[PDB]
Amino acid sequence: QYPIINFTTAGATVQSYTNFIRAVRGRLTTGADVRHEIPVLPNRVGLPINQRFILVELSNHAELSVTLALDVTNAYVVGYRAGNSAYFFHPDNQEDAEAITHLFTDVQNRYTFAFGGNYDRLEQLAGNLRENIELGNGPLEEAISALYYYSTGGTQLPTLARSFIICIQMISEAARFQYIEGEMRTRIRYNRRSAPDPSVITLENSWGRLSTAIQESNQGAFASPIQLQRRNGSKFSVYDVSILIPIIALMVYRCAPPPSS
Repeated sequence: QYPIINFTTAGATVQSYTNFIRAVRGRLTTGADVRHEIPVLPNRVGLPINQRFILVELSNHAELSVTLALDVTNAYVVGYRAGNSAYFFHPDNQEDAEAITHLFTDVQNRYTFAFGGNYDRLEQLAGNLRENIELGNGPLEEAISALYYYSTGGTQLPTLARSFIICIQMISEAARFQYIEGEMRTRIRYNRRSAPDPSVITLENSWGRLSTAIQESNQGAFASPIQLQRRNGSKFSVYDVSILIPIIALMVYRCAPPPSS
């Protein structure tokens, strides 16, 4: 019932990845909510359960498949299915816990991890920060295998955490930020794996704040500037939504849009 988008690392190209991210964005947003040319994800408040999730079915050259479940309100990876087993991150609240009972309902083995799925927690378990975890088609290929073999004992917890970190950035972050999608396209074009630079990391860390600053802005003007980083780690100040239009593709819902004038 929930929409499924397919992607494979097997012979992936810039174009096939671009098609995939475009499809994900299309299933995440309805087109109802666009502010300063930037689409907003659906409001969690009053969102019917039959509209809450999308599924991303990842296949690889190894002929293995996993299905990630993404929450449409924030593009968050809430869990995954591999064959006979499904695994969910520890829910933040009771309504999220109920929500995930609507996912992978025919799976034989349902597990909820005792840990949450935020970067802080995942990096701790991985024993590596995002800045030291390589991204690209190769890492994603390997991540799909690692997720697939977890239930049978083939995948250690740090490798599982690492693999989540890869999937989240190459799917959810790429969906959120055209800039991050661009960085992943480059890695695919040249088949060259590399850890995310500070421009990628700071955008990921700032998604919530950027969403709020845009939505609370006075005609696009931020009350408080937001500091990002360039690829070389130097500071970049954001004062206005205008500079972000080519960078951010989707925002989390943070407030109601003010009336026009």
